[PDB]
Amino acid sequence: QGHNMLNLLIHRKGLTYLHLDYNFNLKPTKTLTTKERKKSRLGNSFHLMRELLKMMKLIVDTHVQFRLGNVDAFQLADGIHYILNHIGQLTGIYRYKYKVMHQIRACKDLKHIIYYKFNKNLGKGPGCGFWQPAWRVWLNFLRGTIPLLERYIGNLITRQFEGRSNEIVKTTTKQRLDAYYDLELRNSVMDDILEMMPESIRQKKARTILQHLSEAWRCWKANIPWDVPGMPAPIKKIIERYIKSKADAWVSAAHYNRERIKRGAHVEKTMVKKNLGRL
Amino acid sequence: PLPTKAEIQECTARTKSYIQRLVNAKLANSNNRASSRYVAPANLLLNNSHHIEVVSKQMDPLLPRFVGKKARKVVAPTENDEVVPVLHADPNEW
Amino acid sequence: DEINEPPPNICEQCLGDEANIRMTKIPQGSECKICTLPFTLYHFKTSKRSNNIIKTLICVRCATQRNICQCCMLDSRWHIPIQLRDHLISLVNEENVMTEEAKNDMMKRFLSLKNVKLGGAQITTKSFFLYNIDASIPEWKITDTVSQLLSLIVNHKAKCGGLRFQSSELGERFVSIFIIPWSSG
Amino acid sequence: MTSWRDKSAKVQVKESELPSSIPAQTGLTFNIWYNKWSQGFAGNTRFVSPFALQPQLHSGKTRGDNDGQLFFCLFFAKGMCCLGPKCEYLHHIPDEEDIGKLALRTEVLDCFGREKFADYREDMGGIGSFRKKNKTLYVGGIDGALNSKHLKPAQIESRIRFVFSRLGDIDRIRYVESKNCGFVKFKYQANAEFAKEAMSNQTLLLPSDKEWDDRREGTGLLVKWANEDPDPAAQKRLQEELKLESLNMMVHLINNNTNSA
Amino acid sequence: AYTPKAEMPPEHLRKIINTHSDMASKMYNTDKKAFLGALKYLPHAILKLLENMPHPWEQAKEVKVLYHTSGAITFVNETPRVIEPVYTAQWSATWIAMRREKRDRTHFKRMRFPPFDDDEPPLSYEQHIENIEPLDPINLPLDSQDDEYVKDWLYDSRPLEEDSKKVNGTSYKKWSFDLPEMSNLYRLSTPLRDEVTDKNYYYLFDKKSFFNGKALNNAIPGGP
RNA sequence: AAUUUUUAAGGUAUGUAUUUUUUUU
RNA sequence: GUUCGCGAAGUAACCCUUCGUGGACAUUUGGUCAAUUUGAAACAAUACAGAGAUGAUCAGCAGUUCCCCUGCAUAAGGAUGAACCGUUUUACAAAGAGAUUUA
RNA sequence: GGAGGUCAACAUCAAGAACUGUGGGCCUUUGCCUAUAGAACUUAUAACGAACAUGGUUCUUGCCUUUUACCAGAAC
Ligand SMILES: [Mg+2]
Ligand SMILES: [Mg+2]
Ligand SMILES: [Mg+2]
Ligand SMILES: [Zn+2]
Ligand SMILES: [Zn+2]
Ligand SMILES: [Zn+2]
Repeated sequence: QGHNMLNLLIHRKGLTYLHLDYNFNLKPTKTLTTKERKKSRLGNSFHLMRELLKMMKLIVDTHVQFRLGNVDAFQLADGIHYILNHIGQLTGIYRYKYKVMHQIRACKDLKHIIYYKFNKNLGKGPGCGFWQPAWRVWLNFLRGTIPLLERYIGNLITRQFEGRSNEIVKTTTKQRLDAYYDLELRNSVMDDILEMMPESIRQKKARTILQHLSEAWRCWKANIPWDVPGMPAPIKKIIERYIKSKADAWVSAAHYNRERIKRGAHVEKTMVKKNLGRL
Repeated sequence: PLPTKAEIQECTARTKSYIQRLVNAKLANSNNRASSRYVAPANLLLNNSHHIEVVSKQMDPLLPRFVGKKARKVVAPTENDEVVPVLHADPNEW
Repeated sequence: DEINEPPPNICEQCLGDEANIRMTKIPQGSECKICTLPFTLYHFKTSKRSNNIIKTLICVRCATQRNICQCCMLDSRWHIPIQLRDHLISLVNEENVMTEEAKNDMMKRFLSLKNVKLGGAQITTKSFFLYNIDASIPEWKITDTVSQLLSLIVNHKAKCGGLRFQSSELGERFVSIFIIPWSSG
Repeated sequence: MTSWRDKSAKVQVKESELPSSIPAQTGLTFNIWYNKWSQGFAGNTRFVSPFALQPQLHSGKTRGDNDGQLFFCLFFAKGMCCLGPKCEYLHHIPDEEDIGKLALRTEVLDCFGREKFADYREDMGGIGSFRKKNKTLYVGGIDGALNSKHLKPAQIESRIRFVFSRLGDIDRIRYVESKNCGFVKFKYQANAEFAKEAMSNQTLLLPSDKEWDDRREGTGLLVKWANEDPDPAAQKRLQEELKLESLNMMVHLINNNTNSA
Repeated sequence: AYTPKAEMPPEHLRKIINTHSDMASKMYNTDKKAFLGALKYLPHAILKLLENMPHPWEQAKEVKVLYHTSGAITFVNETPRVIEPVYTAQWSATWIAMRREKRDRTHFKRMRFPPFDDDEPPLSYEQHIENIEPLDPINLPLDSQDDEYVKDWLYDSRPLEEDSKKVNGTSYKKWSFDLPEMSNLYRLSTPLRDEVTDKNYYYLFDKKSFFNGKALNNAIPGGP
């Protein structure tokens, strides 16, 4: 079932150069052009899912070889114990979610405790097969990653059939903060100045007023006074007001980032290089 | 006058009833068996001749529900109702 | 709410002779063959058996704008093709009724919403050698006529038709607008 | 009747025989989802159909008749139907008695129960439009006949007149020598569609003449819907045949009003 | 109304699933959308499958499944239940089998991982695995006499299904036992459930002392 | 008196055309 | 087919078999879907054009559009993701000057 | 009619140590006082589970080119 599901999604997306082998290793078969490369970038839903099937396939394969007669009972129990402890080393699920290192370390610890109670008085050898603790640990990890994979895979497929949303309103974050600050300032100035003037003509005039604003801000940074020849006083009042607002925000951020840098907290990189210009 | 008590108790109810219809329908639309826990013959054919009974068949839970649903853009024509009346030196200074 | 609310438009003709009918309501079925937008699909069956399921092709709006039937795409009054019912309304009066309709994609997707309406809806080896033939009549007419009275080639550029019966004896029979004559070797 | 009525159509092809899916090696790897050969360049997918029907011989009574399902088996039209007497659709060439029952719905969907699309298709492909009633068929790729060339249009015309003849009515047929395109108009809509599927990707000549044994190999012939006839000769006639039909359709429409009162 | 669900022949499922192996036909267009649509639920099917694993004293478990008629997915619909003391006895008893068999044989080989090569498609049950008789499980000798109470029903899949007195019923909840049986189970489980039995021993080790040590940022000598 | 292990992305563009059987004067 | 009852047959301490019958028990599946070329996946390869500002080489972040792609995504990437930097003549008169010009 | 069902639906399951019903009395039925009937399941080294996972937001941290994936404590 699983193998057919993942092949149909892959081939659906149009990737026939990526090959799933029957142990759920996703291998490229060929050298890829960048477009091939960008389309075959492939998310954590697919990979995490695939790794999860790989764990399953592994255990079911052990019981198969028990049933085929190739192995033994004791060797079966030791086998699945070895699987449930070494999922780190056999699978690689940790790459796609790294939080799982908690379950992996727990299985390692349960290993130690079970061995040195088990192997007391006899041997270093591989004989083992008390798999109940590790099995529980993995079952619980499963208990909580069902809603992850259902939300992820739900999104991946509902996008795959129905396409992504057109709107996509993007939040304000660290990178695109001060661009938004600009935009709100420019709008905020056009509002006032357009509400002052008598009526008839705006748009070229609208464009020109903003150039006076930015010029005036540049003058504020350089400490140059920014007088202008004949300009209506009220407009000058407006521009000075908003430039004092922007100057206050600019200075306050200059100080805040500076104490943040002093005490040692992580200020990134260009916030330092940007800061020192402000200061 | 103020709206009055008996009228405000009316529109409060009829709106509150209406909104729940939107919230319920909207929760039960999207993909969640989890979030959906918060939630008529209808036709006399034309002249009424045949009559009708309508029953909505249950879809297969694997297949995409709303098979016709796909995200697409639409440019909307302008609404029917029309014509709301608007009813409303310095050039050298400004 | 505008999506589900309008009731479906289905003819009395195709809807069958049955006294009471069950039909299937799918909130989102196929798009129109016209506007290419989703709508609510309605199956039904004329009889509790038949072999054939009936399916609403176009929208309620796209049908209403054309004053036609969803299942039939025939006029909701007279059960006429739209390619025709306009021509009847063009003959009457003088020049009208032509529907310039729905090209590109976002055109028709935009066009279906407006209530302006459209067109007509708003108002609501023996070779005989054959000559003297009107270009217009089809071969199907000729042979049918011969059959009624009692195998064939025609050339329509020529206006000449040849006829081989399965026996001159037929020749005598039929010999019991045309240029006939009987010859072959 | 003597041909169709009594018989239940013999199975055209055994289940085992029918071509397999997965057309062979157009591309480096098969795509399970879209069934195609993905990566590489196709070199004209098209081939001559290995199958064709025998209009008189294969036609017979079937289970669709007892059901009386309106729609026709298309795998019969290709002569490829493997169900035969157990098929649920009608096996035969359309007549005016069966057309009359379809005549309600033939506008929205073809004779096979395939819904028509509004705008046609670029190259005038499989099914037409439910906007226009088109009785005119276009033939192309006469290379389906293969290299063997015929002395005049007489050989062509008569052959085309012979082959399409069995598939229903014919209003007229015109081959063109300058352009290898022959326009066929059946009397009826439903017949034009039945011929399209039956005659596509096919070969020509006699059963055993010349290169017939190696006939299977070639490019195959197109059968497509046809554009309006541009010459004012038929353009008058198409419009004149239009009006005269329109006048017939006023009377019946005032008759059921004459009935209505 | 509500008639319960109809159990079926496994043959039906088998035919479904191995039919859908090869699909290139057009008839599969709506059975492929079911495969993709089913991918959302797969991590749950892995759960139910993997919590019902056999346990060593079982040679095989036969578990209910719930399958999609298009063969898109197959859920294991049981949940396991166990009598706690009976279960502890079984695991403890195998435990002793493991030590005896570890000390027993000199060379202990371990399975190669993965067991099957990448390119070999997963072998079918009905052909390969079904015909062979199963190898014996771990069990334990268990004694001729002492264990006479438990020895009959100990290693059964669900140890007591049909006993009116010993257990609720086929639904298999609410166990009830007699004294000497419990004597036998407590006797068997000594390698595992052996532990201290005074509240007094635990002393600083009980939760509340750990919650304190966390709150005060101290540590008991052996505490976390 | 005891740490802890890794995968993607920001680098090698992107765009257009290309395998087609000759729509009636 | 089961069961109840009745009516007949051969055997019959009335019962077993056999036939003909009245009634009860049980009551409308499935399809939005037909099996390759003609109702529409894409990629690669080939040829052509080449990846912002500017004197030149570079980090980027936004905005606008009936552009989207990878991604679980309201993160982040995709040449700063792409496309955009073109075209622009009338709410229009007031004063005066010259000339033609008619009751 | 009983014994059952790895059957289903519906109701309920963290609160002044904590539930309802009823009769009477004051209020004029909410509420207060008084008499009385019945309280399955879950709780005191606190709880449906002698078991134990994941996510979100906001704080304080740890790795530190940025996002994902992450370190580990808290509140909700
Ligand atoms: Mg960046
Ligand atoms: Mg950009
Ligand atoms: Mg970007
Ligand atoms: Zn529509
Ligand atoms: Zn109709
Ligand atoms: Zn057939």
